[PDB]
Amino acid sequence: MNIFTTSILLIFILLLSPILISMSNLIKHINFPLYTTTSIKFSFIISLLPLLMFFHNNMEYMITTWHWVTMNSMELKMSFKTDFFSILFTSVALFVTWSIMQFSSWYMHSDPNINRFIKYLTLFLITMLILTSANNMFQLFIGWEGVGIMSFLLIGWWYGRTDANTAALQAILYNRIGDIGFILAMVWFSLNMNSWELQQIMFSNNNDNLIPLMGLLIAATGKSAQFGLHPWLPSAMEGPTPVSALLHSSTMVVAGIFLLVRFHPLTTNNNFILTTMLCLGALTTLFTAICALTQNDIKKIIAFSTSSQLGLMMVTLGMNQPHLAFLHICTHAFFKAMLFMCSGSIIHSLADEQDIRKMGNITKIMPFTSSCLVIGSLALTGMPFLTGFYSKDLIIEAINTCNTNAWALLITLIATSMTAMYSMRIIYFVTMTKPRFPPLISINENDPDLMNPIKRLAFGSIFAGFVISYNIPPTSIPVLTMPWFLKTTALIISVLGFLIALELNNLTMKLSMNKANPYSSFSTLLGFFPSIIHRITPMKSLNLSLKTSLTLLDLIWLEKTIPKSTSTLHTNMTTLTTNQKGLIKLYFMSFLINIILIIILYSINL
Amino acid sequence: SGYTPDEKLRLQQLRELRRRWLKDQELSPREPVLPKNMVFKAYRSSLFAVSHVLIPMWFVHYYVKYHMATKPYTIVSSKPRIFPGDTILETGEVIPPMRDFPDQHH
Amino acid sequence: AFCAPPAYLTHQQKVLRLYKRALRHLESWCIHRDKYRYFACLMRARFEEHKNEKDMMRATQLLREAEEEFWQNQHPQPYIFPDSPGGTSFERYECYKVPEWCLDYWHPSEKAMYPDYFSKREQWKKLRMESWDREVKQLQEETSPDGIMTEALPPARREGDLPPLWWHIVTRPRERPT
Amino acid sequence: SWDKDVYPEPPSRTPAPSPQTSLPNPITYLTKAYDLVVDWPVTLVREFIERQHAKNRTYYYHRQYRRVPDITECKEGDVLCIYEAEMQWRRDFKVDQEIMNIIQERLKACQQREGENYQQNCAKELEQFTKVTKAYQDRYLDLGAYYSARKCLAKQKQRMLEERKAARQ
Amino acid sequence: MLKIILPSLMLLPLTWLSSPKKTWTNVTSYSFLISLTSLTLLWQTDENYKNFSNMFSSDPLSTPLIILTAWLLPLMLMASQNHLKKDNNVLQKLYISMLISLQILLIMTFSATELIMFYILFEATLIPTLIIITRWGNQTERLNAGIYFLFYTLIGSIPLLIALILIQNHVGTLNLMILSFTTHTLDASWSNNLLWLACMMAFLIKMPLYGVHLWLPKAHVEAPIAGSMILAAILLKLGSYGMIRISIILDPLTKYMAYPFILLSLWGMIMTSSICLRQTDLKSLIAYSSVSHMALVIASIMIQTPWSFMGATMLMIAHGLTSSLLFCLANSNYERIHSRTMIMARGLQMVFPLMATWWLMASLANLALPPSINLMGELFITMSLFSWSNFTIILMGINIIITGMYSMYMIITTQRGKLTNHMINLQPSHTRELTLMALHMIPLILLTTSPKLITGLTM
Ligand SMILES: CCCCCCCCCCCCCCCCCC(=O)OC[C@H](COP(=O)([O-])OCC[N+](C)(C)C)OC(=O)CCCCCCCCCCCCCCCCC
Ligand SMILES: CCCCCCCCCCCCCCCCCC(=O)OC[C@H](COP(=O)(O)OCCN)OC(=O)CCCCCCCCCCCCCCCCC
Ligand SMILES: CCCCCCCCCCCCCCCCCC(=O)OC[C@H](COP(=O)(O)OCCN)OC(=O)CCCCCCCCCCCCCCCCC
Repeated sequence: MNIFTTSILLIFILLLSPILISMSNLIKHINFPLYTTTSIKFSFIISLLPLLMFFHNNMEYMITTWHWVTMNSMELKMSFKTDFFSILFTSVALFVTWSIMQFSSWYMHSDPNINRFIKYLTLFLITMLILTSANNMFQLFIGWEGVGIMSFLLIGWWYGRTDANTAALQAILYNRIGDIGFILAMVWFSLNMNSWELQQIMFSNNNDNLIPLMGLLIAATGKSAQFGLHPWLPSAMEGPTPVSALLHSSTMVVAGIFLLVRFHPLTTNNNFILTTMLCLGALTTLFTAICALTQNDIKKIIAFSTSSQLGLMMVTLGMNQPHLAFLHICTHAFFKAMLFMCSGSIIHSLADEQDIRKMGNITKIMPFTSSCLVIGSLALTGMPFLTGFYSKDLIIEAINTCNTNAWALLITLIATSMTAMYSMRIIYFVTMTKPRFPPLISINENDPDLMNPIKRLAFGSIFAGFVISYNIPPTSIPVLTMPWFLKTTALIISVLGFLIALELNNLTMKLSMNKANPYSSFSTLLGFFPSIIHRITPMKSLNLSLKTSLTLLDLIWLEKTIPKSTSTLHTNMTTLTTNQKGLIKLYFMSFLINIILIIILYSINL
Repeated sequence: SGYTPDEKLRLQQLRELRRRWLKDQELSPREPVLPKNMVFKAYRSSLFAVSHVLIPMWFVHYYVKYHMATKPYTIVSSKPRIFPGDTILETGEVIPPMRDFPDQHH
Repeated sequence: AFCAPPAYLTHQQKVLRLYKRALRHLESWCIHRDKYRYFACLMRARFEEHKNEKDMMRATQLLREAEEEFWQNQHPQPYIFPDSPGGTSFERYECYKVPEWCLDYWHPSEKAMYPDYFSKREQWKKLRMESWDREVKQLQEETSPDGIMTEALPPARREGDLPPLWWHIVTRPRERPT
Repeated sequence: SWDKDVYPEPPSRTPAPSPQTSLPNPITYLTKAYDLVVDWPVTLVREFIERQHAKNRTYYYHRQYRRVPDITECKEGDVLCIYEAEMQWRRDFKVDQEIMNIIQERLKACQQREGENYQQNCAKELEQFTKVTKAYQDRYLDLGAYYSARKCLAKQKQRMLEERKAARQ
Repeated sequence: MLKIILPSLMLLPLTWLSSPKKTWTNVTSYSFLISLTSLTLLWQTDENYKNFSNMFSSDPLSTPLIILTAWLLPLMLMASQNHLKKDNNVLQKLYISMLISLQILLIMTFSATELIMFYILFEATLIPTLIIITRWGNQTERLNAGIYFLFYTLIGSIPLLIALILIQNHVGTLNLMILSFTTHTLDASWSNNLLWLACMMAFLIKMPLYGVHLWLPKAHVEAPIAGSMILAAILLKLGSYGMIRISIILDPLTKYMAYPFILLSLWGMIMTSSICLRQTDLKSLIAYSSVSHMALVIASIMIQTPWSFMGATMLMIAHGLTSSLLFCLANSNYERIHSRTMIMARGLQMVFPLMATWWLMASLANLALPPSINLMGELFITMSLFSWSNFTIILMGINIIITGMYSMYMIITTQRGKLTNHMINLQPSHTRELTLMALHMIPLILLTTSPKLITGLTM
């Protein structure tokens, strides 16, 4: 009981230690990125210890480490609900972040603020662990906005870039709408159950939770970039590649999905919530796969891959399968960490060049990165017995075998086929064909700081799904008695997508121009949602603000109503009352009128 | 068309001054004027493990055992799984076994 | 960047700009090098076919129709170089392009950390002191009495003289400052 | 320092280890190393601290207030006994707040202890919580920010009058 | 309370008898000691109220305001040290005397046990703010701004005086605890409705309520830094304290006379957040942010939930600290560039990294970052407002969204982006102003660490 809590809070202490070293004025004498990388790997080992303990005895833990404040009949206490989800995501996130910071030490070389970057990544990791392991909604909300703000800073890392600042601002906006949904849910639970404690939420499982479930759904939509609130993720690709990987690929984007997994006992009792979660997830994975089919920037392609897999998780949470969603969280975290790290190595070797139209012959010129990229693409598509086979295939069988929306099922299968097709597009236009990059060869991937995190993430993306899924305690009973076309559905549609995209890429190789069609224009131009919404909603908002609020109300009509009207009235009265001609004749006539008036009031008063 | 002679001469003079400025941006070899390794397993990682882990582990263990277990409901854990045929360590009673399992086709 | 835009773009300049934009969008569509070379040779053949026009009103109409076709058949995501506006590395290092006048505000200890570079810095400052009045006189002398003037600037017209307004051009921060 | 009379906890029932496999248990190995490296020096330091405490031991007492006359036997306008009854009421209000906190911690501890059986084995804790929140809603709800003994008495009198009117039929 | 009032009173002979090369040092150090002495009012080991005398008392609500004022006075001297360096010694000592008079009269105002004494000290505090804004303001609109501020506040405060004298004649003593104990219900007649409006509108002007908020932006813009601090951090909260003190004797008709002011506050914080989005002046933008935050305070105080009163208290203290910090950062930029334009200075993250860090933490406190007392105030106000009516969450959500937008718009257009390289008159940093930002931001961290001090009367 002591070693478990000591290990968890030691993970937290080892996370907070490089921040104190950063503010303790000894960075100029030590190697801060290497020190932080060693700190994260040690945090991963002391995180591996309760992973083994929970895999043995399945002990479920609550730790109240610090009583913050007692507020009549409501105690805000800093507490951790050490879950299965909390333990496994802690281990996976620490392993991934160790890989990302080693890759960051390689990639952010010749950068004046490499220590600033490393400290920002560490602070983001601390906030993400707070969000993941938090027991009460206030602490989870602390983690939520800490992650959001550090995402803002890391997107606007290159603060001299107007596009980076704009992308960070709109990421803040969509995360803020998610925060509004979270605040609605938090306030409803505070009013109806006197606490933000998940135990009292579990006791709240047996009533109508429609309003707080709607709030949590809005919060998860904002955080996980589902449809309506999606484009902040592909805009958030603007920042550096390790930020892209760690933030937008593995840890932050699955926070809303993680929140839904946390509130899954409430989710199971509301059928309307389950149906709208399923429909929203199917729509967003279909739309994001459609967008991913025709992008040219490799980071944008794998970002829309991230959003489509998040839509798959959101579908899985539309089903009563939260543990499958969390397994896909860990699986997806591994895949996108390795894929993004490979893409960043490609970009650095090709000198900050990002779109796939100026790449090629990568299999021959960068064999290690090519092999790891092929591993990531195959395992993301769902090659059997890799890490993705133990989550994605079970999701496909679950949606094929349980009662769902038919259109959601169909577009989920088509989205999986599109996942195969854009993975083929990545493989073809990067690792195949002839070179298209500028001639000067500056490729040097022989750095150990580059190779070793990709090796660790390759071992993850090969074996971690198998090891984890065989170590999961049995829950959410799958169905295995099912027809052969339903059983091999995911593999069949993945092979079909690979073949279709291969022949389409060969048709692009064929020497003929074709007139573009509105389907490809819709897919390449982001579905027109960013252009249309980001032009009409800010214009109406700021136009209403300036034209009505400030100008009309404050600078015109409240001034015309109270103060200038009072001043004008008193000015008119004082001019009218002291426009005196200065004649004693008129003054004495006025005095006579006053005398007559006072006699009249005396006569009427008596 | 091409360069007019005035702007051509201006760019040549400006570029020559740019060459001079960029050459003057160089650093002399004395600038800036500033005012037990063993093996990695035995000193690089061992000292880190015994310094930045062991003392924090001591402090956390002290705080956990002497400021959380002394309080009632700080560390609350679920009941462990109890199976038939198991022996309870704390109580000492053995759980009776299951029924006869009529289906053994697989 | 190093030359100021004129009052208007001529027809020949507009034709060249349309040709370059059309070939860039053609490479964005074609991707493969042999395919782009084939279709770019076709586009060059089209431009050479419409090259010899004398009426010039028919040429303006042809230019309008050609750029209308270009706007109909332009790539939704044309290829942009990373340093180009709208690219990925555009304005990435403006956060590192620190202007040179902060060395005037540097502490004497930080100045003593780099003695020779700072000594060259006051040599450059003294040269600027000596050249400013002469280049102001040159700018006042070479200004035309008419209201016509462009944004172009004169060069130095004699020995021992510097081009007018040379400081912000010569002492600009590097595009790779670190 | 805490007592099971006010923080009830069922006795733990852990099963004996029955390792079918022949592989060593890394949790047991790391736990034994963890005690031998960490727990022994920590308990040595705490024993030194505790014997220093025993060398310099001091005592403190829990303050108790006698019952002043309640606001019902208290004349209006006579602000002395108004004040005494009002601060007694505020003290009892704070005590009831902490009683609510105690019951809420009991409910949370029950839910975390039972885990998957919380819908059945936490019936007594949920019943106690429901009864105490019904009593709290009867005595302190909807008083406002300027809650007082007079407002609580008015609300109680209104509730009693409503109950008496409903008890006629 | 006398042990805090008397040495603050004796600060004035120290100011007028100190050497011209020692006046700032002596007054700043001794006012820091005044704040340290004023920290003793937090010794509340009992539910009983600290009634020091028949005239002065301390309260769980009055104590944080007194400590805040005593803390801002040395910070006020620090901010006023720079723009008076080219100024006469007699006028410097006069300005220090005006600030010390503010600090003294505000401690007596918050610690007064009598509402008529509270009113006397209310516009006794109004006078030196007028003098500071009118004499040491920079632009030509300072005279108009002083006229607007004074006459909004006095046309508010006259019916408050009539209502106070009527309450004194009706009850007998107007003592706060006697009123709180022998509070009598109102008959919900027209006379009682007009009396309620008379005793409410003064504090509603001082808040300021939406529609009558027009004196605040121009006074904050044309005011000096110490005037901006005293207004945005003490005087609005003084109107807050006035409503909290006066609302006890207004039952039951406040439950329906609260209706227009709640709507005005919610729609007005939305309106002023929109103005913050489309505002071209930094001081104006911070002023309208202050108007929105005090509109939240109005909504909480008028819905009269205990959770709402607590959220109003924590929002009082948190918004005072973060608004003073925001005005300090704006004034540092103003003393750098001699301009107040929002868009003119852009890339200050490059030249001033530590000041941009202070900018970032100030804006994060402004936009309610967890677990700060700012967000605790807004979240508990949100909870109480949703309890009052479930459809308030839409207006709260719009307000919070636009709040995040204007805070990040501040950060992006004042720190991020390319540097305006033509501003060669950018001195690196003063240790004085960096110390000013640190002394503004550290108490926010400490009150975040321990939020039980500023919970207020209800809990
Ligand atoms: C800043 C806001 C300015 C505008 C609003 C001003 C306040 C509006 C509400 C209060 C009424 C006016 C002030 C009266 C103060 C005393 C109230 C009181 O005691 O009420 C109970 C009393 C009644 O006392 P009573 O309770 O004893 O009633 C008798 C009851 N029996 C018989 C049963 C015992 O109400 C009044 O006497 C009110 C009469 C007011 C008449 C004069 C009003 C003049 C104009 C005022 C506003 C001027 C400034 C703004 C002009 C426009 C600017 C754009
Ligand atoms: C089957 C069911 C389907 C259901 C579908 C439901 C869809 C719901 C959609 C809800 C959200 C819609 C509004 C989103 C607005 C986003 C605005 C934004 O951030 O735009 C960014 C834009 C510039 O960015 P961009 O154009 O993308 O990139 C330029 C790169 N050079 O512009 C900017 O950066 C401008 C900077 C900000 C200006 C101020 C904005 C203030 C907005 C206040 C909004 C208040 C009301 C919010 C209501 C939310 C309701 C959910
Ligand atoms: C939503 C709520 C709605 C309800 C509440 C509404 C009321 C809110 C509070 C009222 C605020 C009023 C503000 C008045 C001052 C602003 C006007 C002003 O500044 O006017 C200046 C002007 C003189 O300007 P001057 O300096 O000469 O020249 C310009 C530059 N040299 O001045 C003039 O020309 C004349 C100024 C006269 C003095 C004005 C201040 C005193 C007003 C007394 C009002 C009495 C009302 C009752 C009268 C009896 C009944 C009819």
